[PDB]
Amino acid sequence: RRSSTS
Amino acid sequence: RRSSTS
Amino acid sequence: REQLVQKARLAEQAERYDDMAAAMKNVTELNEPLSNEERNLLSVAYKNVVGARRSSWRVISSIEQKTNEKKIEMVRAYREKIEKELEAVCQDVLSLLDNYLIKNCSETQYESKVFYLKMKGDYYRYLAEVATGEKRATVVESSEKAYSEAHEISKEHMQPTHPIRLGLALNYSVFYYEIQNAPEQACHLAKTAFDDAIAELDTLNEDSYKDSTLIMQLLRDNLTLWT
Amino acid sequence: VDREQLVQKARLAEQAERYDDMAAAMKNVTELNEPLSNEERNLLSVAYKNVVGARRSSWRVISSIEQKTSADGNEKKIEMVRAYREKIEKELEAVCQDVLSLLDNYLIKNCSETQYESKVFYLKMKGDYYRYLAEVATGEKRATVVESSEKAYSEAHEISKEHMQPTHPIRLGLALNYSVFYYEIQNAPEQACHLAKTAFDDAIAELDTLNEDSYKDSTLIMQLLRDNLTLWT
Repeated sequence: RRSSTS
Repeated sequence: RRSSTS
Repeated sequence: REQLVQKARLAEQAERYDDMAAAMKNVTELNEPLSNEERNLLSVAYKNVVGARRSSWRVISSIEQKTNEKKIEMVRAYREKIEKELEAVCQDVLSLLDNYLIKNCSETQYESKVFYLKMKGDYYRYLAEVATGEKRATVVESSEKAYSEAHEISKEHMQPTHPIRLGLALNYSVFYYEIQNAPEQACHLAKTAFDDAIAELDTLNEDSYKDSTLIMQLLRDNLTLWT
Repeated sequence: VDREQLVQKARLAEQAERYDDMAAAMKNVTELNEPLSNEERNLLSVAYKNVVGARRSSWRVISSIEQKTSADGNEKKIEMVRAYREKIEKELEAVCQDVLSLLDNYLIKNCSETQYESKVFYLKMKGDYYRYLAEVATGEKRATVVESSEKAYSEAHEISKEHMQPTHPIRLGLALNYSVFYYEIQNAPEQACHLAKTAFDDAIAELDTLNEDSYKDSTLIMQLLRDNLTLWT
């Protein structure tokens, strides 16, 4: 999965 | 809510 | 040629329907008939493009009616910008239809002819949606013509459960209801198509039953909404 | 063509889901050379984030398709997929460079010495868009944009630790994106986890003193932080 950002 | 088309 | 089609499929997967419409427009400009998959790709691409334009236009028109001379002038100018974009998309589709798609239909290719005439009626109806005043008249009449012809052909050479004929009846009834404000004719057409498809509902077998039942439920939903 | 109607047109474009026009209106507002209010700042941020995010989603889809078409070995297919990915990538890079020019020439420059909040906001934006440029860059230009994003993030984080509250959503989002840069861009899980945990703990130390709206705004980014932390294991 991709890291959650703003 | 308007009519449904295809 | 297949590179353009796979580029259109990539654009659809990337939710970039402008590029998809451009690729399918090039494929059409190759002057060769379109397969069922390519026809559906072109239909979906331009439908998504003009639908984004229609959604933006409806939002802007609702805001314009819901609301200072400078702000109102800015809102009207933005609505005009979106109107121009939408009319350009519709004119592009109509030129593709009149120059290549409808013109390359043989006298017996009733399915593709009904498909393209329904597309023509749809995009003339999309023009009439934003048209106001005198200029509206013509773009209504064209939408009535392309539908009417497409009706007769589909009435003569296609089964009532055919999804193309059912979608044509759906959009034609929608035209009669929202463009011409003739709810009696719209309800009559929709109910006739629905009951004709119901009478021969047993003819669908696991291969075309969904594509017909979805349009039949849309017909029923519009009928229950109108009455 | 004045500022009020330009901000109104940005709001219109947002309602009409036309984020290119929204970004254009806010670029004009910024090009007026006057400092942006919090509302105008947030409008510009939302516009350009939506634009770059649409381009990023398209690029992700096409690159994921390319990685499998490469393993399959079809020449013409991989060629077309690569060309389309490069088209979307050039669009993304153009959007990012537009944002970076607006930041360096107008936004960061017009910040007063005591305007630490706007400094942190704009430096976080610079780091974010340089990181977006890094997501698609290969070779020495990748290292260059990585260094640019690193410098922006570090300057923003220093100003934020000195002059901003640990529970402020700007500081929390800056720390979140800085940790994501450490993990996904630098492949440095140690410092990524360290920074994320430090931010989360500094926010926990003062979460009790927040208003309802502040509590919600901070706890959303803290949820993001701890989700990224659990993911990095």
